[PDB]
Amino acid sequence: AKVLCVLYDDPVDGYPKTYARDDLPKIDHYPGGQTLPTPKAIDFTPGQLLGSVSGELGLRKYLESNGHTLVVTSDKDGPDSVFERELVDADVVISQPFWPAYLTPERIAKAKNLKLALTAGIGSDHVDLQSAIDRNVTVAEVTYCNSISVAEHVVMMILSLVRNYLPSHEWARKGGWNIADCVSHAYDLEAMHVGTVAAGRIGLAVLRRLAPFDVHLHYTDRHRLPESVEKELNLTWHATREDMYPVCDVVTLNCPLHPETEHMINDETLKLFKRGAYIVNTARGKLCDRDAVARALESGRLAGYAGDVWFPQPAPKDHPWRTMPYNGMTPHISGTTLTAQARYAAGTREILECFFEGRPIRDEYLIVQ
Amino acid sequence: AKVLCVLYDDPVDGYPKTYARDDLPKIDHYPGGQTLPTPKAIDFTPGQLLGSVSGELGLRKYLESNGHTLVVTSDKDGPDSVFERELVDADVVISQPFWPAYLTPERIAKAKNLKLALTAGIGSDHVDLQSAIDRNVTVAEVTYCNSISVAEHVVMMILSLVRNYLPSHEWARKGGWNIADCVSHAYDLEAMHVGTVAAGRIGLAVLRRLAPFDVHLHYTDRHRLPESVEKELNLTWHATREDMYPVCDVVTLNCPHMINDETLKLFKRGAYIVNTARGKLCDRDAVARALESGRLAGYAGDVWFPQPAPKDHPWRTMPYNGMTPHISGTTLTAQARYAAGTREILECFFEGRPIRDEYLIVQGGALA
Repeated sequence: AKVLCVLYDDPVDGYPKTYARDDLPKIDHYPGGQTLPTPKAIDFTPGQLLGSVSGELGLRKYLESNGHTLVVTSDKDGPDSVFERELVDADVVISQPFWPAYLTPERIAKAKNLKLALTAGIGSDHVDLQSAIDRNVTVAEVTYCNSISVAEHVVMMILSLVRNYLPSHEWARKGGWNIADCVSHAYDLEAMHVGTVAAGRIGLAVLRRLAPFDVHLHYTDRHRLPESVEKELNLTWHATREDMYPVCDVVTLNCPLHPETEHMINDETLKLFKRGAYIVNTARGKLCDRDAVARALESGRLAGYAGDVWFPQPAPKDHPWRTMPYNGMTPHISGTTLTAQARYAAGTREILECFFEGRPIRDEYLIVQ
Repeated sequence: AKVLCVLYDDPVDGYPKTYARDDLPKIDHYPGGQTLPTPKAIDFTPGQLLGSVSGELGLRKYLESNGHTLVVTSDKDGPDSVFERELVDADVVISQPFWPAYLTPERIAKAKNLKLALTAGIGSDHVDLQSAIDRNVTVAEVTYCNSISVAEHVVMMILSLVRNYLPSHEWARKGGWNIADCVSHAYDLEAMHVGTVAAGRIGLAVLRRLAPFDVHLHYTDRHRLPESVEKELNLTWHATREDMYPVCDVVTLNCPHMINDETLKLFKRGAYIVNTARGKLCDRDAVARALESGRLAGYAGDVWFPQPAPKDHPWRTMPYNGMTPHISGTTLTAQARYAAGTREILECFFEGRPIRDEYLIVQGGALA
């Protein structure tokens, strides 16, 4: 078969010859018992750059030795791209949410031989599921491969906002000292009120990491956690988002993007937030009105905003969240640490091993079958 | 009395008109039950900038309404400084480790009225204890005031270093995207081995904050933590440092040459070090080497040598550093507490009533 695999670009300086460390830490399962990927074998060293065009998810040797073809490109946008030209006869498509090859209806019409749409990572937002269903296209993901990655990045961003880390580090890096400058916007996190919207994999991992900071933990979700978890972490349940926000020193978001949660943080709803509240969002850019948030950081309504999701994405060069005051932004990278890649590359081979073997794909991996 | 209070400069845009937030969280006690400072009153609103010259630790009205004089200065280096010149007849000296007024033996000997040498913050690193003992000067610190602050700053640094946050952020700020240039040096913290050298107020606060990141926690110290603590945090004790460094992905140094080219040989290839303890603790050039060569994957801290660090201090710009100026213990939050404890010690001292034992370093003519 033909496998089309859309990956992001290599580093500008070129593809890493060497890495910072020899291996990654061994992990057996994810919180909640789901074991890590279990491919029969892997042809990479964990810790290699696997999600860029030259890392190829460690897939080529295994694909080819077994008589399949692998075409790897980063050129995925619109009608004339390599992605689009190669799709028409592709049996498998693989891409990452960090560089998504969209499987629009129009595109799935054309993928005459498409059998598998694989997310190397989590979700299927780039894939029209109903179209996949009508064409008998199996849609899979590497469930949980990066939920912990994203919660670490969230807690890191909360701390960094609270303690005014990024400007503080600019002062060192630029030759200054300027203690009062570093700290006239700097607080401890301790005993702050932190709320989370949704406590799925990500949210729950975030509250768990927050707990020993002796913050006061709040949350809201479609459905509540087992009361025993609520007890072991001292959660305050809030029935609505808009009930939670007023009492939170820090709000972290884990919503999916739907017309309802689109621009749900705006100049209006921002009146619900405590003055000098911090927001962290690694869910979806659009959950927060772009210009409203910059506004808010300009007038002191919010004291910091951070996240790695943006609208549009890739974010334009002049995107105002890049340079707004008191921001701790990163490009959309949090679930593509080299650690997460190693997991999702193994997951990707694992799905492919099963798929190619007429063996059934893990239930947790399937989105559509 | 004359009280001589040395403090850091105001921000370059001036003393703040308004602040980010309207108040600070309530904290009940410190880990282990030590209470928060207990002055009769404060004259500041917690959250104000107190540790710069215009903040005056919020001590003016109080000192002066009691018939005392308060001289507040940032000028503390040399004999022609406002500090040394006002020192000769000061009854009380206050400074912060963030802008410390050294009480060297020659200074203490010139300090003819010196009764109380007060740290607004922790320790007495800048005070010659022998001379204070010989000269019957009491030395007090506001114990615990910023241990939690430093701990946060540590775990913040550890995450940032491990996840390559700072450069990733520099890419966003600068109009870039460059996913692979962000993550080609980024990892998750989860399941790495993290070691702390010493598990006192900071070390243990750190360990507790790392626990739910599912790291493997190591520590060494003069003594073991209680077994109940070791067990709740699945700590692995190490009897020597030498024994702990080899197994650790991240080493955080928390004190209560000697990390050099030789001792770095014990560190795992790609280890991270975070040092909020003392500048000189990690050899400037060993560290810079180790990062240039990749023997270490990161270094961060808030303490430097020399300190203040000279504009060209290589730790500022070396690869994979996550440095800040010396600030971890002087968040607005930490300041409220130590201004408070500074006032408390003062009230007690002035009325001839005894200072908390826990605040005391030197009293009478001995270590207390």
